Amino acid sequence: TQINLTLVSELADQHLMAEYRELPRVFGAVRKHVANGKRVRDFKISPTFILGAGHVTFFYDKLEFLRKRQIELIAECLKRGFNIKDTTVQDISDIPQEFRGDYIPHEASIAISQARLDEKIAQRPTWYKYYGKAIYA
Repeated sequence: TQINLTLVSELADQHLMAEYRELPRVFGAVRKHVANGKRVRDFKISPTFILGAGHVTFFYDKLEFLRKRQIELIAECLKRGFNIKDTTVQDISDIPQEFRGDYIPHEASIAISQARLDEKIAQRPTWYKYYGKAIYA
């Protein structure tokens, strides 16, 4: 799965939908972890936002930043007139306070995230739309 740091409102319709669908899976992985007896202390959580290998684990003690972003991904899907059937944030008050930390990206973290979206696009842009328009060349 992938988590972005960019303004959801600038997300290509396809990126908006995928994130929407994927972000929440982070909540379920942590529920699973906590049911096997794992705590934040048991994970290699990078000090800095990354893309490769420990990308998702990076958000394991940042579920509160994820929750607020979920809220934003739903609002942007309705705003565009997408028919999404899940319009409510996930209740994660059941997860121990330790994993529900916030987060605030540095413009340099964000830039990392923008370039990955940006190069996905340019791969084959006829495949991406913004509010169902092909503005990507």
